[PDB]
Amino acid sequence: IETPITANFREGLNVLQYFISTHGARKGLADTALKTANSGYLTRRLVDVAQDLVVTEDDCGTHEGIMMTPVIEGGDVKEPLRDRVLGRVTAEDVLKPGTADILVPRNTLLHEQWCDLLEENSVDAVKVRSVVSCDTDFGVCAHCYGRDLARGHIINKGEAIGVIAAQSIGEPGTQLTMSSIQVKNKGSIKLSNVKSVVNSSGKLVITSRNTELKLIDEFGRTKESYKVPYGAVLAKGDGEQVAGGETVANWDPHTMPVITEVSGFVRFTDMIDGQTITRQTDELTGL
Amino acid sequence: VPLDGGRFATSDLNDLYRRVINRNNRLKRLLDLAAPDIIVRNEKRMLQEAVDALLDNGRRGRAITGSNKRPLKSLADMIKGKQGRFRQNLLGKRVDYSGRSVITVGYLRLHQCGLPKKMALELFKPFIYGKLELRGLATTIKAAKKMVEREEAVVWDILDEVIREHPVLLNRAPTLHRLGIQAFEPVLIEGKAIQLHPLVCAAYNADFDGDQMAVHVPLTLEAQLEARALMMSTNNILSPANGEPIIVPS
Amino acid sequence: IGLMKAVDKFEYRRGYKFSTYATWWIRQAITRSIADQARTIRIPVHMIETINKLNRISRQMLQEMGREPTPEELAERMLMPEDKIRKVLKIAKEPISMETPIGDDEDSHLGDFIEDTTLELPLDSATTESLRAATHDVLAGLTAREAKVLRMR
Amino acid sequence: YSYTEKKRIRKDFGKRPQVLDVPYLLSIQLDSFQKFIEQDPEGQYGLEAAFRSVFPIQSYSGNSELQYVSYRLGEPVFDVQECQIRGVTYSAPLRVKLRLVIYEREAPEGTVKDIKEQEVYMGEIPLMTDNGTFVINGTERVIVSQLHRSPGVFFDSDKGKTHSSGKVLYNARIIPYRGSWLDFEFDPKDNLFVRIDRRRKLPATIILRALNYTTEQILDLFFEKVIFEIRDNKLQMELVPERLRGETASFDIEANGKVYVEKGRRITARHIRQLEKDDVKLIEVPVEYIAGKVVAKDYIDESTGELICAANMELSLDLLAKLSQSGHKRIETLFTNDLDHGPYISETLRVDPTNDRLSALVEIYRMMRPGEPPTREAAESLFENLFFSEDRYDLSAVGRMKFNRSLLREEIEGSGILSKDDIIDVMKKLIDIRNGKGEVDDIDHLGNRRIRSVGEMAENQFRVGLVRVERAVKERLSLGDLDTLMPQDMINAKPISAAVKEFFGSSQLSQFMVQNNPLSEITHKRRISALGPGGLTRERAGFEVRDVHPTHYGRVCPIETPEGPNIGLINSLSVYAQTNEYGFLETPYRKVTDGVVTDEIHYLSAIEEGNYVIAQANSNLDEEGHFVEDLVTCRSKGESSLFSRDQVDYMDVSTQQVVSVGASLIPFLEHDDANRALMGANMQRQAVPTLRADKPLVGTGMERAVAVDSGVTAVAKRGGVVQYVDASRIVIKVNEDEMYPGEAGIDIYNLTKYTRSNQNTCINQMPCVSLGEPVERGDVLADGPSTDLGELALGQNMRVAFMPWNGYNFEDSILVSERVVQEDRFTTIHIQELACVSRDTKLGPEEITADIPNVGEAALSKLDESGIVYIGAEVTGGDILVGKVTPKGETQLTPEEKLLRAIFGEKASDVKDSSLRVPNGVSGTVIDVQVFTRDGVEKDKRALEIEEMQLKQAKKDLSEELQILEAGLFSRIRAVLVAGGVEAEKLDKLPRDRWLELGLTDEEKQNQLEQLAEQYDELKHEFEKKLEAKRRKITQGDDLAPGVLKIVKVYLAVKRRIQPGDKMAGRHGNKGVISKINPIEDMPYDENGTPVDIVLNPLGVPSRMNIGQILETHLGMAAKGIGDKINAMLKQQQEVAKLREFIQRAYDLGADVRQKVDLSTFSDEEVMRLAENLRKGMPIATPVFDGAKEAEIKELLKLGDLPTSGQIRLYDGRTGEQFERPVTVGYMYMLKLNHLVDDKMHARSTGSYSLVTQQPLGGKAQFGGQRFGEMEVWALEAYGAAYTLQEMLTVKSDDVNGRTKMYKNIVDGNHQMEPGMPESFNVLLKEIRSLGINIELEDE
Repeated sequence: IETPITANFREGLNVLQYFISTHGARKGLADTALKTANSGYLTRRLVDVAQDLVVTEDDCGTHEGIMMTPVIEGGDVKEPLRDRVLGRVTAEDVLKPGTADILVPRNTLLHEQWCDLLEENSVDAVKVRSVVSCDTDFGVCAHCYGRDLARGHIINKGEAIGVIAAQSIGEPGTQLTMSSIQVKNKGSIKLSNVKSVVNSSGKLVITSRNTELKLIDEFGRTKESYKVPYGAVLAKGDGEQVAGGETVANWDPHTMPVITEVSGFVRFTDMIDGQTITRQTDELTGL
Repeated sequence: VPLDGGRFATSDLNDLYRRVINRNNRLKRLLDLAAPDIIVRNEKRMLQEAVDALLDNGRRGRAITGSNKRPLKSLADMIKGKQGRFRQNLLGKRVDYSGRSVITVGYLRLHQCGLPKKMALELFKPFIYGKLELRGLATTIKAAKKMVEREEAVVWDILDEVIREHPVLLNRAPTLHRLGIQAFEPVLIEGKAIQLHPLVCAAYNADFDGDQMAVHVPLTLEAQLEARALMMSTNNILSPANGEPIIVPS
Repeated sequence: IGLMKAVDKFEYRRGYKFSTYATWWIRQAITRSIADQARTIRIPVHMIETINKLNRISRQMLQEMGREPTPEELAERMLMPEDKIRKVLKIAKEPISMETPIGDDEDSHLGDFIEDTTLELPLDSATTESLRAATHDVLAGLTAREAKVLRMR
Repeated sequence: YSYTEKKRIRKDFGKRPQVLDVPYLLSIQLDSFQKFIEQDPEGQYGLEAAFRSVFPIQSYSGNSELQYVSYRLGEPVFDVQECQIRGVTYSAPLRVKLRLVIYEREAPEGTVKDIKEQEVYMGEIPLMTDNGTFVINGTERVIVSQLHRSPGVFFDSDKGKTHSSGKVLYNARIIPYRGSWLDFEFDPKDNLFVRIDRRRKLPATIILRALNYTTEQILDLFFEKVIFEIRDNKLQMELVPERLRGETASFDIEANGKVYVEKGRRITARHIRQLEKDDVKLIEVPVEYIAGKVVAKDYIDESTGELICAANMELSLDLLAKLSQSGHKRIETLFTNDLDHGPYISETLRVDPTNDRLSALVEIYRMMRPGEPPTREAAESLFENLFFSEDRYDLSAVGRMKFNRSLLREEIEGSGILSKDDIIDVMKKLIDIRNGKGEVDDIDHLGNRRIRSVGEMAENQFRVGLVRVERAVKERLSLGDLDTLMPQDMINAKPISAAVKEFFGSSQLSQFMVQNNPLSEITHKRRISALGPGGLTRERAGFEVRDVHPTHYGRVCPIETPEGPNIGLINSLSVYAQTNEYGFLETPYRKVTDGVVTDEIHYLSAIEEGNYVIAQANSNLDEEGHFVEDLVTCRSKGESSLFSRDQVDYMDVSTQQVVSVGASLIPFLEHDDANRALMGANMQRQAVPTLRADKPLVGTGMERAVAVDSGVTAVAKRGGVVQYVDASRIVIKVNEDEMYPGEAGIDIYNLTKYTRSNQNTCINQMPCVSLGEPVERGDVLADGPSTDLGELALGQNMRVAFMPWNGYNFEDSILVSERVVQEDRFTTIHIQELACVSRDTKLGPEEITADIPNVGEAALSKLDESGIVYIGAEVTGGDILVGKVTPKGETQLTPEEKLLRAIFGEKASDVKDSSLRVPNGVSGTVIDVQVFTRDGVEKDKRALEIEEMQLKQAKKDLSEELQILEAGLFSRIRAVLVAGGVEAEKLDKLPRDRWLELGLTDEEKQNQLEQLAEQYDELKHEFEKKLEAKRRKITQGDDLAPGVLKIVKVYLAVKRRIQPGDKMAGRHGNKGVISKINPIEDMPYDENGTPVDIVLNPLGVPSRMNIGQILETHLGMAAKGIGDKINAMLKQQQEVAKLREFIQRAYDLGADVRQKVDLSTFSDEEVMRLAENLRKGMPIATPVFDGAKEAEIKELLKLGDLPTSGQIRLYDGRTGEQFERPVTVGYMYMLKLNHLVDDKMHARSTGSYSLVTQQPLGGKAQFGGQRFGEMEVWALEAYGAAYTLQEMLTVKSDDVNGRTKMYKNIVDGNHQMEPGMPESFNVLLKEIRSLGINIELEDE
């Protein structure tokens, strides 16, 4: 509604203002009164499949597991590597940015001290042991799972993981009822999987879809991630150490080009008029 | 079975069995009556329909209704669905040695819950009988029953230490996550409502506006050990979902 | 079944239409069927025909007076002692169900409000065990001959 | 003002003048039932309509028929009092007088051969109480009105249902009042289909051909014509200029001498204007422009008469050549288009396989009755009965009116049977909607919803009963006697009565009325529902039927509804809401006559409201002039805007019409969020009457109206002077201005003493008037259960401070003082009834006696020699109220018990203890013991004592009635003798008996004397007959259920106090529970010494959005300050005139308050009583949206000598120091809710067990244990305590020999557990095995 309630509770309301607010009030009551049943059904379905996930071993001695990365993509770093790996166990000999400096013999309990040691360094990716990667039959092993959250130590055998996990992810169910690229901070611009090419003005432009923009800090870890489409125009090259607040990448939201990576004469080939193409000319420019 | 008002009430399975046996013996008579084959085909059709209705009434054709024009509950309906034996009688069951009350706030310690005296003797009544027998103040069990019916001072003398060091489980429907069940050490209070330590309220997502509470008591020694070592509120500080505390003042 | 039973009883030399004779047989058959069957607790035909007569008489009485038929008033048309009508009324109890929605939804069936009045209370079992132990020890406290003769008696 | 208004005047703060008084709150029920009862020969509503809808009914041969002549309701056999005493429905008999007309075929019109006219009996109709309720089986029940989709035609659309296209599939529906529906549905391929009762879809051409419709006329009615001519050489078309709507020129359009649009070019509107200007119509077209068009007529060659081209056929050039050579130069074709005229009917004809009426009817029969072969006569008979038989189809006047209005017709009245024109117009409108011309209406618009009261359902059920009757009369007429078949013998009354009784009590809309408060009565009797028959269910409810439609303004309150699953399904009509004759909700409004707001009131319904523009009640009129602002905030077309002075057409009648009665009670409602206002209005209905009624200080002005409208108080019908007051009866002598010249004119008001409610609460009436004072018409005489001097009083009011006290108010909790418990402010009274039943078991009849085995005489000391507890004797839980023994059957004894029998010699005889016992936790006093005994069996001496007490009471009360009647009848009986000469020297001197033998005179006085003798004979033979009838009805036996001999009902009254855990609440949704009872000295107290008795958490105000409670607190403090000053000065008695001056100065504080109360018209006693009445604090009034602002309360508290801020400093009573900041201390109106603690208390150790599965039962009342639900099993197994859950589901509920051993060894001091297979698993195994699937337990 474009007519707001200009008054407040202290000054009282008009009859029509209260009537309008009753819309939102009743809708808010309605969604709460309805969707809790879907929440309960979700919890039941979740815990049904999580019946028999119980620890059977401590360590199955499996191979490497899952690579881990922060969530810097899209916007600001929301969850850093500090908390996303706190409580996990590595799957390979992770080494510091200084080569041949290893902190883990392919498995260790990443408590707060190891986390501080790694965040002091410029590490940005670690191989950690996952539940899915576990090789144990009819169960999972503790070292493939990680330390407990209720106690803080490594999980001892006997308890059930499926039921607690399903309850954990089902409890908040009732609470969740409802053209240009500008760099924000100083860093080095890196291109991920780039098919670079040089435009007519000598700048750097892109000819692929699988390229990403990365902001590398002084340490080496990426700070920001952004998406650049195919056939876009960039105002900067790769490996440029630039400050924030500059429009670096430009592309038309609608016009998708077919830009040619090579240079040479352009004669109309395979262009037969009257069978595949139509003769239309711009009525203002003529080109 | 008979009712108090001189009437009777029975399961519709009786009606289904009566119908099937009636048309079964009717077909038995018709077979040796050498009736025309049309009537035999009709009787066989209705025999099949009746047995299908018995196995699953509202499955193959029109559901066979009773005197109250309602569909009859076949034995399959008793084994499936939310109302089947699996969900409301096998997984979740009614339980004994329990009580229900209203919740209220308390000065209590973190591991203490205010249990009113009136329900205390009712819950631990078998324990009172046993302790009174061992203490020698009651010659026979029914004498102890009379004594607890008379609520003499001796029964409270027994209560003050029978409940001591004997945890009691507390539940608040609905139980969303693991923290919905908490073991507290009982403390006798002279009132009617269950007194609750305020800090645990956020754990229960419970507010003191008339919400009801359920109390259960463990019997065997293993149950008491599990309640004390695992289910005590002191053991539960951090969420299983994530390691942040749950006892933050509200 | 009534029709096929009546088939042989018909005679063309009687000079009547078949439907007239077959109607009585089929009616008697269906009345017999609704008599024996169609009731959980079977009742002999005499009582059901008497209750049908009672229903007809009650309809006739409500036709004129407009009030319910008093058993003392019903005695005038029944021409029988007033105990018999009450005995007939006692039989009119029709079993209902175990699953009538006694509350409001399909969650409170009548089958969950019936108590098993055939099991002894655990208090009774405890008292019986205590009584057994007491009898054993008190008999052990008597003379062997008296104890054994009492036990065999 | 009325005289009782002088007793206590509630100061108001309303500013805008009050133009329309609130209507009677229960008109909806009373008017609806009057429409169902009254006999209207010309109007067809109620019984007459139902009778005339079926009657007359003729036989199959037509040789006989029944004619309904008249009907009548006999007087009720029982009054409501003994109706609810005896547990019988308060009903009345029905007597219908009818005729028999008999025809014979020997004469062509031998109608006059035999006529049997007489009055027969059938059915009993429950009546309506004068309060507007029903009494069924001795219980008070109410029927809530229903809201349902109106009958008629509706159009709907689809939003994203067709995922493939995203198109909108419009559809039409014909919904009759009763009978089969009809549905027209579109398709993604643009085809029309028909559906009958949600069945599968058939093309609309089938329903078209079912009506003797040729393809030609079908496409003529559904299309226009394009004309083709052949001028012997070429093709010529008559062009309509308004048909080439921006299309593309397939060919080069020319004219007589001009060319307009070239090929492959859009036709501009300018070319259309040119074609209009030159007026050229005939244009030549090539063959290609014709290729693709469909002929609209069958064409043959008359040379041989064989078909050349059938109808609805797309022609080609060869077909055109054949037509030309056959001599047909005049052709007509369908006019197709992409935007305005789509050929949907053409494609529907293409899909249609049927070719004539017989095929269409065959397909219809196959659809309706699959498998059964059709015949030549069955199909059209079924088709006619579907929509063309009066008995099996009906639209009613409302449905016909809506159907006609939706089709733009001018007729209002019509036929309830569909015609070809109706469905054709429906299809045409649907096609127009599909094309674009028109719009699709809305479902939940209040113009498309209809309200249905009790009377309509009652008449529908009576119609059902009449149909059941006709289903047998149709055979009785054709097979019964022709001359001696008296009607009364061949009509059965059981089915109609059975159906009507089933509706009254076994239906969904009839239920036990809530009886806690008068407010609850009003809000439940004024209820709108959308459930039950013909309505929705909570599972099938989405969002469109739950939210607030903009048309709800003024018709349905948006603030009151249950907050459970049925939020949008149960509502209540507004304060001023009414009902049209068709059953639509309409509201009043004030007409605006060229900027002048006239006081005449119009009534506008939902559909017409959108046409005009309505000014809200917030504008101000300048002394019958115009508004204050040039632009005024108004509403129209379902949205708000601003409009000039002359644009507005109507004005709101009052500021309160948007909310309901229940929500209007909340003061300062406009300052609270809707969320909390909703729950506050809901919980305001859970109040429990206290020992005494306490007037709310911060009211709203609606209490004095709802109190008298609920009918629970004693209202005086006629004014007069109070003559006699007692605790139970009131007698008033009415003034001579109301004297009917024939009778006494002295009325009686018999109050009702303590009586049980439907929620086990006490009901009492106490007189609020004194001896020898006047009373007016429509004025109050005695207060109700929760009323104070004609004003509603739900709860109490007391001090309150907002200060966090030691955590005892941690989460909305309530801290309470000992003083309020000392003075019994919240003390309540509960009345329960207990039933002891004696039956005749086959082992022997049960007998009630004072002789019971194995019981102490101390318990029996409260019983008489008949075995019934004495009246007024106190009782406690566990005692015996009545001693009942049943013949014990033959029992089996073990050796030990019979060994004891031998040892001690005692023998338990054929007796079993079945005596009634007081339920545990109940301590109270016996109020009444009511015993009924079956006729035939002798009655006990206690029954004799009850009967003789009732007899003497009846005799005394009837004699009192007669003496009071004659005390006023003498004013004529004596005065007629006084007429024609007074003889006071001898008339009055002699006793009245010697007044008939006065001085003899002419024959006129002799006629007077004989008339008076007849009057005295009437007096003699009117009273004794009633006395005999009463005596014989009391001595009459009582009908009871078969198998019982006598039944004893004992009423027990329990006095209930406040316990920690009780549910306290306010009027703003701020509820909580009592945490601790606190001694007086420990409570905070001000420097004046008065301690506050209620302490509330302050943090609960801001986030809860309820600020109005703070204003209410300040207002209450100001009112109590004024009252405190009044009583303080009253103790010294300065001057009556001084009190008058102070009270006059108190009542004029508002800037433009409505009332101007003057005390100069009052007397000294009148102001003395007034001051005494408001001695405890003068009440205040506040309309919901006309509330007093902050300045008014500031001024009021300035008058009361209180701090301006409204907060004062307190001293802690524990240690005696002031708090660092002032604390808001005031007076607030607190409620007592029925959510108590003891009635929620329960604890089970070892009790009953079920039958099929032997689990412990559930429910406090039957002493069953809690359900160890399914989620806590998940939690416990998540913890890992296997043993605990093993005990929970093994040894607690489902082990017959497990729990017994557990109990035994627990008593033995050994808490060892022994497991076992659950019994509910054995029952599962046996059931699944009996199902026919093999199952075994695989042993090792």
